[PDB]
Amino acid sequence: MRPPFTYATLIRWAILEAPEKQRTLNEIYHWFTRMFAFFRNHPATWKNAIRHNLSLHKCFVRVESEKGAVWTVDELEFRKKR
Amino acid sequence: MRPPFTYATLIRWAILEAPEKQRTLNEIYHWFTRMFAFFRNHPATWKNAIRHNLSLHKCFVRVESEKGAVWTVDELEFRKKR
Amino acid sequence: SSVPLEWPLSSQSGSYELRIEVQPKPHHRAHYETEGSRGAVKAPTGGHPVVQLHGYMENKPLGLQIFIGTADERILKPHAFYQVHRITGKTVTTTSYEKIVGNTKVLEIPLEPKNNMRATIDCAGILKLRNADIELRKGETDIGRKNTRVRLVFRVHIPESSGRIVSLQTASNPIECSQRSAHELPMVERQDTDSCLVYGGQQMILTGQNFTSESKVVFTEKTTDGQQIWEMEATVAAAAAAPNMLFVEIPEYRNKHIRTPVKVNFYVINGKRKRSQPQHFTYHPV
DNA sequence: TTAGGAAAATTTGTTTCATAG
DNA sequence: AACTATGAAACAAATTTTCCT
Ligand SMILES: [Mg+2]
Ligand SMILES: [Mg+2]
Repeated sequence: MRPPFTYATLIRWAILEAPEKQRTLNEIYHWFTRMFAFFRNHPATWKNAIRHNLSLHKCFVRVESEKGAVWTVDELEFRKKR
Repeated sequence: MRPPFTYATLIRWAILEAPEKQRTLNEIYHWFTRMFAFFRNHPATWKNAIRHNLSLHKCFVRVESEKGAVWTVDELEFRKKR
Repeated sequence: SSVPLEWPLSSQSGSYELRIEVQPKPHHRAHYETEGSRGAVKAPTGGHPVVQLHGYMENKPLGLQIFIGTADERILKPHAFYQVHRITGKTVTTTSYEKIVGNTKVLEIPLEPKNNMRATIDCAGILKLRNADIELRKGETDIGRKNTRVRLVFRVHIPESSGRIVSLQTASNPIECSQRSAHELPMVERQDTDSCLVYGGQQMILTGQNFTSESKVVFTEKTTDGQQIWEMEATVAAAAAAPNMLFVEIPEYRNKHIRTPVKVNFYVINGKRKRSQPQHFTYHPV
């Protein structure tokens, strides 16, 4: 019975998913459409694709904590090395 | 442009959009779930819902900046809402 | 209006002070619903923790309400994965009736003047909730995995003449509730030395459990906030050692240029993750 | 009841092999 | 001709629950 992020939460993310930190109404719509596209196409074994991805990609570095390990993202490890 | 969503991109977002920029595998599962629990229940009338939320809420300000009118988040006003 | 358990409270107000005399053992294996009771929380030597109030002359008896809350950082609240477990019958000196507030179980026990308001928490065991059931509850997002450390929280509401009621809360030392953790995680029982000049170079025999032979004591300095600024390997094993004893050489403090003594924390980390709980040590001025 | 052990279940984190733009 | 994206299988291994004396 998981509650869905309300519109404001989603609408905000859509405005931030844009480097400019500002978007147009149509762009916001497309952010939502892309999200529909995703969860529609991958409603299978996603949880597996999440363990996979965290390990494959180098930008996800598991770090130890006084409590337990947790995942983080090396924003630098991303980008191009062309 | 408008690249499609990838596991890497959503994962990065779920983590970065965390208080301290780090989460457990399980927490990332949770995040994805709430997203599933929306993008499968969206009414065939969401755009109206988005337009509605943009003005209704004082956390989404429209500015005449750049190319055309664009939407933006008044961070602190959004933070209040919670 | 009752006081929400999430609200922290002081241990004393003016002349009123609720203090834990004897803290509980470093670890208590909690039982699951599907099983039998795994006894009451105990105390190191052999007894059970003891709580006492300070500055209460009125002859009316009071109620100390015990409840299991978190430990690991942040604000102390009730623990979403654990519940106190009433223990009564045959033995058990201290008596108690249970109740459930909000979503937490709370035991209340008699705080009577005929015992200078000091009670021995001999009636509270710990029950583990299935991480599964509690993580998918109503709007809750606390991590349950690896989270198996709790604190015996104690509360008492003093009734004054003006009708006022100042609320006092405690918080026992962290307790390890997991059978696996209790077995594989490094434990420090009784230290040996607490002071030393910033220069270093002294022995401090440490005793506890899970002290293998590959142990390696580490030193660190935290802030009033929670930042790190020092982690210095503190070489061990002068030779051999006692199966659960450890002789380490106290490192050399950050800059040794200090006019005012500094208290510090040092733990024990066996396996690449199997860490111990932070300790206390005190350096001295220049 | 009150434990102590530990098998049975769950979960997490890595790699390898194949497919396509 | 790198570089990127997606996914099943099989391990390895860390943790949690259920079972058994
Ligand atoms: Mg990685
Ligand atoms: Mg608005």
